[PDB]
Amino acid sequence: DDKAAILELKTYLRTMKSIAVDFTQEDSKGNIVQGKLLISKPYNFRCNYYPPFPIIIVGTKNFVSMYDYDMEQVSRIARDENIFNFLLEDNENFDKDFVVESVVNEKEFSRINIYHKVTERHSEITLNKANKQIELLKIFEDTNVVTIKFDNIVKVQKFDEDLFKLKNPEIYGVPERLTKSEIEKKYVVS
Ligand SMILES: [Cl-]
Ligand SMILES: [Cl-]
Repeated sequence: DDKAAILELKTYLRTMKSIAVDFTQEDSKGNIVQGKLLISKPYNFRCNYYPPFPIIIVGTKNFVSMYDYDMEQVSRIARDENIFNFLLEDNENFDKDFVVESVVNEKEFSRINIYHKVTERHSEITLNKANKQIELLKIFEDTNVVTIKFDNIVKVQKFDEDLFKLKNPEIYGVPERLTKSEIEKKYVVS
């Protein structure tokens, strides 16, 4: 078995603890959106879609929530409806949580098909072997495929803590809306 794929995949999970990613997201429903994804393992992440895509997703150890500016709505995201679940996975937990369905290797790219043992959600991961980075992530939700393209990955040395907070808008008001430049102003690169 091409077990090296898990090794490479595991390596990424161990070394990408604190990153910011410029990404493009495409779906079967026609949406195309760009955004900034901040990951601060063990549990914290912020998916900051750029305008006009009115959604911010903030995940912490206690909660994973979504805010829709257009709907003025706060929601909670089930692990089965979290497309960023693999990126938070600890390597030690990989074998407990995922099973590799298949591996395909072409030139510098390696495509790994995996499935979550609990949520049974299938996903496809593209690995760039030259720089050992994830380039494409595909999530299969019944009749919809969500594709996340990793346009740029940078390591972060310190995050503004409030980037991983989503305060009750009913009490503390609407969360700050951040553009690409605005969000880059609130964390320090390595
Ligand atoms: Cl998953
Ligand atoms: Cl979405």
